[PDB]
Amino acid sequence: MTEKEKMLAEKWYDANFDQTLINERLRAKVICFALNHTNPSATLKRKVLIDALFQTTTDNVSISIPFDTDYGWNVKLGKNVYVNTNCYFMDGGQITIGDNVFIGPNCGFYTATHPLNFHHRNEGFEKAGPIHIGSNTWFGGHVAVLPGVTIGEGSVIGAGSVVTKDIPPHSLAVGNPCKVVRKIDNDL
Amino acid sequence: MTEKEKMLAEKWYDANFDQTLINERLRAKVICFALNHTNPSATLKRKVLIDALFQTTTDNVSISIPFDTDYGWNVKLGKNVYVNTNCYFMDGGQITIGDNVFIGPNCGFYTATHPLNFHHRNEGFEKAGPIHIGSNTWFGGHVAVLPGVTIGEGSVIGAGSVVTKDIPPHSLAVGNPCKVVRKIDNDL
Amino acid sequence: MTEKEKMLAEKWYDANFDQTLINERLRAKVICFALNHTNPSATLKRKVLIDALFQTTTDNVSISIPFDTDYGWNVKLGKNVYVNTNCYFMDGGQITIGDNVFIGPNCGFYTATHPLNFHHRNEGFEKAGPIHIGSNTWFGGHVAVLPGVTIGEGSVIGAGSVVTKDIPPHSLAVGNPCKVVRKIDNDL
Amino acid sequence: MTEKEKMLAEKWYDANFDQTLINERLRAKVICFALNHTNPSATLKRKVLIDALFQTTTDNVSISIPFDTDYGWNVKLGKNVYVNTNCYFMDGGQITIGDNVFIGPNCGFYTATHPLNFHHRNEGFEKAGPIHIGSNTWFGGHVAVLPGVTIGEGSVIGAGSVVTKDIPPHSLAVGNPCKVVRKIDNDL
Amino acid sequence: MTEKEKMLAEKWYDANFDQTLINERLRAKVICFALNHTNPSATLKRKVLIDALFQTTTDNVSISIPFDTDYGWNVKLGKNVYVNTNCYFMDGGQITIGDNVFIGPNCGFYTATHPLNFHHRNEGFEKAGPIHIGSNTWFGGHVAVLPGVTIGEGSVIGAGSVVTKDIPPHSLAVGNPCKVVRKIDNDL
Amino acid sequence: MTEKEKMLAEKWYDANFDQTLINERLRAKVICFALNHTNPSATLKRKVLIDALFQTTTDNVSISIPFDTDYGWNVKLGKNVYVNTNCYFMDGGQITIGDNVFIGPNCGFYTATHPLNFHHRNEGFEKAGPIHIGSNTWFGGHVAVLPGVTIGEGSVIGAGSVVTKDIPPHSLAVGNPCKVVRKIDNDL
Amino acid sequence: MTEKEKMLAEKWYDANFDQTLINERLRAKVICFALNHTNPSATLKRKVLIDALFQTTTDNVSISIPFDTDYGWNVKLGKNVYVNTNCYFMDGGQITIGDNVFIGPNCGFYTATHPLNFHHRNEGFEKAGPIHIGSNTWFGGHVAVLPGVTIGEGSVIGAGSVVTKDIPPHSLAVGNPCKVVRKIDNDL
Amino acid sequence: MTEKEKMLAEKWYDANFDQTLINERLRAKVICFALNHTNPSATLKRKVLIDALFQTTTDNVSISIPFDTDYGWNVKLGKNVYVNTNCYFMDGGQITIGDNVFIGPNCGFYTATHPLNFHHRNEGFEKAGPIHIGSNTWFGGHVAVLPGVTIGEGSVIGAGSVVTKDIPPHSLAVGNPCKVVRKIDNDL
Amino acid sequence: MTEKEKMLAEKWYDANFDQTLINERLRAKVICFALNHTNPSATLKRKVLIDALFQTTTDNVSISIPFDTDYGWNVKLGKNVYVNTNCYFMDGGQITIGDNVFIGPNCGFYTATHPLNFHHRNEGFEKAGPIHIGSNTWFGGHVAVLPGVTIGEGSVIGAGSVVTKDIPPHSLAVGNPCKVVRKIDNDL
Amino acid sequence: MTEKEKMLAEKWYDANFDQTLINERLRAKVICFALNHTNPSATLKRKVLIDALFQTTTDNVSISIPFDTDYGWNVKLGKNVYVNTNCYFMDGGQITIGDNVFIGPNCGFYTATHPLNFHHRNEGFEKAGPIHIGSNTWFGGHVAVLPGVTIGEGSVIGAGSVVTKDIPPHSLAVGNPCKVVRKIDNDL
Repeated sequence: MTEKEKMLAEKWYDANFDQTLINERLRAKVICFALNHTNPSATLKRKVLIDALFQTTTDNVSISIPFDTDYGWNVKLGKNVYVNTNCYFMDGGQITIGDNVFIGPNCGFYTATHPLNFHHRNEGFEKAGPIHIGSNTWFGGHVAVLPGVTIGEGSVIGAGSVVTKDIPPHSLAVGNPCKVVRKIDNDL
Repeated sequence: MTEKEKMLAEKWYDANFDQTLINERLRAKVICFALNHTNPSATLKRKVLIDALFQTTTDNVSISIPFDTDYGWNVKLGKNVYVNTNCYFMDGGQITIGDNVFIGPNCGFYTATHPLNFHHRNEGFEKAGPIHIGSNTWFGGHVAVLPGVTIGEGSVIGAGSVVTKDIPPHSLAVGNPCKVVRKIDNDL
Repeated sequence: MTEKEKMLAEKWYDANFDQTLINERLRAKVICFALNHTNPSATLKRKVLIDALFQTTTDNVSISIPFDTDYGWNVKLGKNVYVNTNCYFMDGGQITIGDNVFIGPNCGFYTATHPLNFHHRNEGFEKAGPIHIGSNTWFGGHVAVLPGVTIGEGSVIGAGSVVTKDIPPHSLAVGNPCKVVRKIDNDL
Repeated sequence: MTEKEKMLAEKWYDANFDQTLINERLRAKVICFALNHTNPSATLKRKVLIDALFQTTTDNVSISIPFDTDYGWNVKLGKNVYVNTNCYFMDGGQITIGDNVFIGPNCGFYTATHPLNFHHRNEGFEKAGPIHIGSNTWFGGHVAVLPGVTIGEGSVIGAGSVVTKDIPPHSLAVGNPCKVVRKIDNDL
Repeated sequence: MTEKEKMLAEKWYDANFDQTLINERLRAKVICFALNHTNPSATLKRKVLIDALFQTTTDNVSISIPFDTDYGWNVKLGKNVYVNTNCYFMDGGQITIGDNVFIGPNCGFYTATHPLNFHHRNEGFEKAGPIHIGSNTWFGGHVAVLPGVTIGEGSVIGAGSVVTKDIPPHSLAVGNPCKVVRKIDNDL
Repeated sequence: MTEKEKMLAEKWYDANFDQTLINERLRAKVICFALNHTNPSATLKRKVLIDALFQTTTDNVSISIPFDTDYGWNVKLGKNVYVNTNCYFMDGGQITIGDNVFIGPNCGFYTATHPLNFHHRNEGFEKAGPIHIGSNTWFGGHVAVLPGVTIGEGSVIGAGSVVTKDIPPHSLAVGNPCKVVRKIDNDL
Repeated sequence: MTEKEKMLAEKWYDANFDQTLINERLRAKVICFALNHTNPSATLKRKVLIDALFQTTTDNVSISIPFDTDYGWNVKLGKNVYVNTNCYFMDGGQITIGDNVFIGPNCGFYTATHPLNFHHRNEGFEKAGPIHIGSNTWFGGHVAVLPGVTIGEGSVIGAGSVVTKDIPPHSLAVGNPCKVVRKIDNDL
Repeated sequence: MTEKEKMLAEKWYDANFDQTLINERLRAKVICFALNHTNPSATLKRKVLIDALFQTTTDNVSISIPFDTDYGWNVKLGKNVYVNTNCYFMDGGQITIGDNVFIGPNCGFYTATHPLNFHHRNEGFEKAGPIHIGSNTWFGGHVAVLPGVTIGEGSVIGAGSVVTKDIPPHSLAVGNPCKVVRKIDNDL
Repeated sequence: MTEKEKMLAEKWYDANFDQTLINERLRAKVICFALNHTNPSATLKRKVLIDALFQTTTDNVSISIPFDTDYGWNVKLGKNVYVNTNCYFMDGGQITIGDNVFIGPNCGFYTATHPLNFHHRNEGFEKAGPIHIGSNTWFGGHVAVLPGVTIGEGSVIGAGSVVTKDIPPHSLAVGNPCKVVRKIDNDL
Repeated sequence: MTEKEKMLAEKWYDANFDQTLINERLRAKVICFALNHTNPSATLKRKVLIDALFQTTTDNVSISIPFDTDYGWNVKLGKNVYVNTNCYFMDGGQITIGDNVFIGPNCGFYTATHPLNFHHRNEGFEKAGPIHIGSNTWFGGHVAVLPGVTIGEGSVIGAGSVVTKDIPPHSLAVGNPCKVVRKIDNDL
């Protein structure tokens, strides 16, 4: 297996020293750099860059600059996704985002796990844990989501939350560590 | 009422789809973009841009780049306001800042409330809750202040705090959620 | 004593109004600005800028843009130091980082203490508390480290932690405030 | 009193050598320079610059480049003010312009008086005489308005006029020196 | 009729709010802007721009920058037309210029008439009065020519003149208002 | 004699078609163009350009952009000469300016005479008439000075004046044509 | 149905006046423009642009500039596709290209059919006929392929051919109109 | 006669060495160069350039870049003329194009005839043969039209055709050499 | 033998994967790119680039942009060679061009032969067949010349020709495939 | 004979006023200027420029910027020629350099002789004396080589030498004037 294949299979992979992965990360860094230095009124250029980054034709995916991602193509997006300033989608592990998702400023979605043992970590090994973001969700600013976490559809994450564990659908959750407060009635 | 009028009246308003508001947000994004890409040694240009952003003649308002705001004109500033790197003044709801205020890096002042119900939220409705920052205050880095919050004059907010409720004057407060530790003696 | 000398001696110093310090901070801001606006594929230019910022010849110190520091020369680095996006090394107080250190995105290492009393603080006085980062350490994203803090070699700091007190070697620690969870076995 | 204060009080002030005034004039010159070198199709940038120059949020204030002003913030504007090419608002003395005002090309509104005695003039002293421009007015091209002059609402100033004395409302006036020709019936 | 058609027919037209006219004025402003920011030694580029502005292949039409016109295509030029610095051909009403014409600096040829009644004027109505400039003419600097004026072939207009009425051929005329002084003998 | 020699001798010369003169006019146009497109805060560059234009080391000659001159080297300047926006020193005929001279905006100093007879004028002949500006003088805006005119030391010229004839020293003069009003007492 | 849907269904569609299609064509024109003005040694940037144009992650798709396409996303590419200078993939109708395909310079793949009747054509209607290019094919320079044409795998098209009808697999074909010459033995 | 006059009279002319013609060709090359290097989304600039090239105010003349012409002013265009990529209008001999004309990519309209005898050809002589393109016509890609050719109104020219002889109205014609296939019924 | 040596010896060579050849092709692509993006009025720069491309000091070799070649140094040119727009000299096999040669627009001179068998072709093998162009020749636009072809001195190739076989001297030849029509009398 | 021919024949030639020579010197100055202002890490561009300057395909000719030459094409180079900073090859007279030659910084190779008599020299006459540099040579910094000088293969020239006379092979030579010290044994 290639290191990319191990990454996409939730296996330990040489994230730091594999050349194809370094190249793919460089591609995404370059696109982000371009995007982050494109005047917000250059609507067309921004759209092009976003589409190039995610390698898809986006439908109302609004990215407020700056933005960062590791691969870009490993971020699966729905329609009507609003990303506020300075978010980071660390997508070694696939980041799946549904439709109608509001992401606050300074949010970080982290899929990388390093070994706790420094000997293994120093060799550059990582293990990617996918993040699933349900449709119809809202994240306050300053939220961090850890590897392997699922946030259920219709849920609300309060500002400053550190989401270490799965959040059920239609739930209001806040804190460090993030804990469910109550359920939300999502009906007329 | 226009959507701007509803915003400034603490009423639900169509933040996402109203054209005048979109235009005003674009104006501020452009100014921020210019400022954020102006060499720190270009003192004059920076001063001009800051003044243009806040639509006022500032008196020792130091902004360490990058900086973000939604409207700019809805940030009311005193003299001697020191803003460290990567702050965001989300000012749908007026953000009032007193004199002699120290704002640490990565601070977010959020005035936007979204509906909890995804149906209403998906339509783009928001409600703005003003933030009042007293004079003679100090915020550590990584602080988030939520909508409608008042931080009393002479108070100190510890790094990483998530300010969900009002903080009385001359108080030291820290945590997520931010809680008063003790009162400060602000005398010679 | 000059204000620089007082700063480097853990004494109260006029951080805000001393001209040499203002000049040194401006030097570092300019270098950061250059670096932050250098295309990630311009490997050589980036290396040059990093070396200029830290006033040393770095050995595998990887800085993911953007980056900020106050002085740069007061950041002492080991080899194999990986700094992810949007970190800030507020280095009035020396920041010492060992070898083989992984720093997550949105981390802030803050060495500045301001007086609690607004009268003294408003005059611009600060006191610098050095930060010591042991070799073989890993910081998750969104971590804030406060002045005077030591993080022991071989330790792991969880995402979102606010490190207010010293962390012993070979320890896993998380939270706001950051507390030791368990010890790590760092052996084959 | 500062020299700015003397200027704004219709007193003799050191216009030429006072540093704050020199700085404020430089600010305005820089903004004008930017504006004058902004492509007319860059609608947004132009709007921003105009607003920055006058330190207000303009409402249909159209400025045909080039434009000049001394301070900018001392020009008080109504809505629907149309300024044709190469006008100069010399605003040491406040220039107040009403709503629905048409200003022809090559117009100069001069508020500065110098001493007649060269000894006093050579020292740089000036005295500012405000200009009041009523709403619903029209100026032909090549008009000069002298310090302290009031032009009444609903009035028309013919091309080439040199307005040395006050013009009553609803008047047609022309010449060097500018003299009333007749009254205008401003009714349906 | 379109507003352009009314303009070209000497009828009242909505000069200020008609989109085609706004677009044509913008076209000309852009060309002027380009021309005005083209180095005088870039002979070829200047020639191209002038030709584009007037929508004709000029024959020794020398334009000393800066220059302004409203439409450009409504300026009909002969050969050997020398235009000195900062002239404005306000050409809503056709401006016809003969061969061998010397135009001094700061000259304005104004074809726009506004209503005297502010109610009508505020709606943006104008009426265009063509200007006819005979061949073999010379204008001193600072001359303003009003709407509908004809200046006869072989005539000389003194600096500072305000030409309110028709000037017969082979005449020397000066003043505000411009009056014939004497006839010129234009023979060997 | 060369055409330059005839120009400097008050003789008829081929101003329009002589190559050396065309080249010298082009040199000055280029310098003016550079100056006019130099940011006002670029103090050093501006000083250099002004000095290059006038081919002298100026002493407090302040030029407010834009500025124009035909040759530049034929403008003889004293110290402390303040030139406001959009002036033109048409210097075929030497323009001599004393010390402590205030020149208002939109002033034109014209030394060129053309033949009245179009046959001679069309051939490009001109005759240069020097302008002498005494020390300790003040010109309002919109002033035109004609060829061969002398304005006496200590004199004041009102805005909009068209100076066709010599003005004695210590005189206040205004109008079109410019006429002496009274004498000025220039004593303590 | 939208006009895009009609296009992709081989139905008559308003190619010329539909806004979404105009926008998609503009997107592709912009990307091509960028690519065509990117230095050939900027390997990374070129790769990014190509991928953005075709909305896929290409595998050894080499594009020799200049290049043109109408939509880009309607070009389906295999691996190892070599496109020489100045090709045009007019892709209203899907253009499917296999693996190991050599495309000579100045080739045009045209999928658009216009009505023969000028009345219908003038309204902007078109009908898209897909082009299928088999794997292991080679096109000489100056080849035009018409709408709806299939070129079989392993086939060779001679320079200058005008391919009006389907070409069977493993065939050598040349001419205007393109006709099969012989079959190719594609074995060791 | 000038060489331009001989060109426009269908006479042999010194196309290669005449300076006025070289200059006119250079003018057009420069405009084409500008146009060809203008971003397709710069609608206004493109319109300006096209109009400058053809020395007319175009009505829905769409030029897909790149484009080339020899003189530009010798291309007479109707309204609604659609020119696809990389066309060349070699217009020594007038090229007249009607209304509602569709021109495919890579088309060349050649009006230049060279002498067959190399001695005469080497001297640079050419003879221009006008091309007439009827209204309501459609050209496929890769078409070449030779000097003196007339293509009748309502006709369709197949891709790759080499039009050596006149094509009657309402005709479908294809081939090298281009021959009529059938007549087109251009009725409802 | 190196792959370059095999290429220059008419042997099968690894055109696609040999690094020296890839580098030489990249050199030429870069020069072409520079040339193709050099303003036609930059005579000197163009001359320099052409000379650099062909690695010779050209004598009246006029290249109308754009232009392409594979190596450049393998194009041997005589004096007075006129190359119109968008030509491609695919020079793996030497392209020898005599004196006084007129090359029309969109001409392609192709020296590369690929294997017919896809297995061999897919490996990147090619065989170069030199093209010889006699002196005193003229090519119409849209001509393609195939590998190994010789076109005799004094010959004329009609527009759209596909030259598959050798053309004798002093011949008029046209068509696809190109066939001799008649001989030319090249005498006075 | 042309002046170039006289130059290349060791005859007196009008170096200063001959137009072809002035043009050739300008070509080389332009290339040097480009090279001298090309970033040293732009390996490809530098190689291209060097090759263009010397009009040859160099083999390991390393030029450390800045560099100067008069013609460039009159410098004949071997392989492995290392030129350190700020050298000048004044090549009116051919400069022949062998293989494996080390040239120190600030070296000047001067082939121009001027007449001693100022009358002849002032007319611009020069006589070119070729310089021959043997293979396997080494020049220290600050060396000047005079016209007509031959430096034998295997020789070493000490820093600061002024080489007025021929140096035999395998010799160590130093001084002003340069004199042989000893012979070098160039064997294993």
